[PDB]
Amino acid sequence: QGLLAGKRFLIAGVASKLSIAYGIAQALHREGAELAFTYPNEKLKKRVDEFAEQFGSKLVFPCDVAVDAEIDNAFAELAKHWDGVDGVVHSIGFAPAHTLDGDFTDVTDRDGFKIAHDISAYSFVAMARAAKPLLQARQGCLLTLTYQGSERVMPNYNVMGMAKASLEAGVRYLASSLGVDGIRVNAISAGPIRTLAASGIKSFRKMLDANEKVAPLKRNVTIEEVGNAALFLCSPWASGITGEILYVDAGFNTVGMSQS
Ligand SMILES: NC(=O)c1ccc[n+]([C@@H]2O[C@H](COP(=O)([O-])OP(=O)(O)OC[C@H]3O[C@@H](n4cnc5c(N)ncnc54)[C@H](O)[C@@H]3O)[C@@H](O)[C@H]2O)c1
Ligand SMILES: Oc1cc(Cl)ccc1Oc1ccc(Cl)cc1Cl
Repeated sequence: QGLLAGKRFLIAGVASKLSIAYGIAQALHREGAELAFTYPNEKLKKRVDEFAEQFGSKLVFPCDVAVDAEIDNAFAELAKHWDGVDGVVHSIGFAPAHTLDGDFTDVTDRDGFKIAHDISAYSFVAMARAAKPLLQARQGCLLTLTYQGSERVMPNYNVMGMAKASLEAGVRYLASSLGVDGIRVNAISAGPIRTLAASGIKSFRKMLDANEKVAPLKRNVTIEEVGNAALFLCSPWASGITGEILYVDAGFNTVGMSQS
């Protein structure tokens, strides 16, 4: 029971055992954390129930982040079980499919823009607000996930690149707001990983192949590697670290073009 013994974390974002949020769950659990989970809808409820049970948790709450009331209620229900929280992991993204398929200028309509930012960036700030009393109780941390398409153009990432740039600025604004309470706020910028959301971005196979060919370690990263980095940033070993975007991409972001 070894780095996170006695600590409690809420995990939002598990869709399958392939999910980044699932590899994060696995790493925190391996070092002693007790876990709670959210689900976005009725259909997902059944799967998240099973996954939680696998980590030895009966703490499973609805949280569609489009709805203020569900965010608020998720943390209200959580506080009936836990008197404080050591961490909240936000591993959630969405944009309507059409926004990610085609020319950016033509396909980025108002509502598609609205939804991508609302789900993928606003929701982190809303979760942080709702979590604040429970995080204050234990000087808990916040963690979210981002992608380098915020800083450089990636094919068909499109408005998700805007929303991720917004999320990363949020990580800094949150860190400054919550830091006085000892609440650290960080993000991992992961390399491409084959998840359910990944199927559904048409350029994903090309991104995954480019990352394998170009990254200094010449291979793709895993949810275990992302989970392990998440474990570090959620632990006391990262007590000097806040507002940080940690790249877990095998060094890809550092290369301008590989040797041919
Ligand atoms: N897989 C990758 O290559 C990759 C790389 C870098 C960053 N990311 C980011 O990692 C995070 C995790 O995604 P993933 O790749 O694990 O995909 P995933 O499909 O496993 O997870 C996406 C999750 O978002 C949740 N979600 C979507 N809309 C929601 C709503 N309204 N309310 C609550 N939850 C909602 C989904 O239910 C799902 O659980 C996302 O922010 C994604 O942008 C992914
Ligand atoms: O951000 C991501 C980056 C990569 Cl390379 C792969 C998957 C990603 O995650 C998503 C991409 C599109 C949608 Cl609609 C929702 C999510 Cl969660």
